[PDB]
Amino acid sequence: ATLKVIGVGGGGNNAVNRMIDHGMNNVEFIAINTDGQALNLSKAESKIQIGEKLTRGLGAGANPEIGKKAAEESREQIEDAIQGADMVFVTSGMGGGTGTGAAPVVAKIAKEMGALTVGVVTRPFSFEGRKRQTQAAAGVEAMKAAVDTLIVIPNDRLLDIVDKSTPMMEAFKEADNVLRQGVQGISDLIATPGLINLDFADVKTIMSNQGSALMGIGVSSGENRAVEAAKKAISSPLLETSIVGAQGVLMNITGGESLSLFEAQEAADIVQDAADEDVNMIFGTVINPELQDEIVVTVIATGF
Ligand SMILES: [Ca+2]
Repeated sequence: ATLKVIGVGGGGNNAVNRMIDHGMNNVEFIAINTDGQALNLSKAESKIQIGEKLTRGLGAGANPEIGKKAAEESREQIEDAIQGADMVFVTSGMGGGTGTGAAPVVAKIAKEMGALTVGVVTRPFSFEGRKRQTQAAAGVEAMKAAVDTLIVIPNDRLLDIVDKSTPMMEAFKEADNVLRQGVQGISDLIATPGLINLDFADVKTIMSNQGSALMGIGVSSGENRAVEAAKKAISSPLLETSIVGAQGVLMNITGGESLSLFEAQEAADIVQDAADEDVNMIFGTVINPELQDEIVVTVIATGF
């Protein structure tokens, strides 16, 4: 299966840049923007400049209707850049002009090309004011009607994981992990045969036409590794949608040869009880003999 990550507008393109520098295998990156200066600095292999005539190579100036229209007018270049993708991740900041207006169009186009379409977007900081927050909300609602699943990261949550001195760049790297480990987690599932297998058709069943979603990875070792890794997978400090209320779950456990049946049940029960609901689970297990005492739990939850 072909996975693509599409950054749209300034925020999304920076997050794509950071992920490219972090280093990501078997994934194609597309950078889409009106801003010609930021595109030139993008590390993505595929770059699409939209709205050249509209903005003369600048950003959309916090006007989301210009973002929308720039993407509508370049829909055939966007189609060509997406063609062949089984799964597309569309990431952008909501609140401004290009991301807020263009991202829902890009996602709509991706979905009617037949790709599984996931959105990962941000809401602006409260200090940016009410109007910015309101434009962002319209953007999230537009995104929600265009994608298969939506992950929303409110930027105000970044204030929950920093101390007074944490560099702004470091804060953003933490927000990046959500998209990056979700992408990496799915990429690993697709490629890796399991003792209890999960493949792309399982990802499609749990994500298709679901609305809100959560994606998480948890790694742990030692005494209560299964339970701790599972708790870390569903921990949502940055997430708008927590695990509570999930009706559909894809869950994978990867461990070494010592991975116990009893442990797998423990981890699966954590996910069942945290959701505080009957969860309808697709469950998988990988035995990676290269691992030692490390356990890795991957969770994708939808159906809210
Ligand atoms: Ca697999």
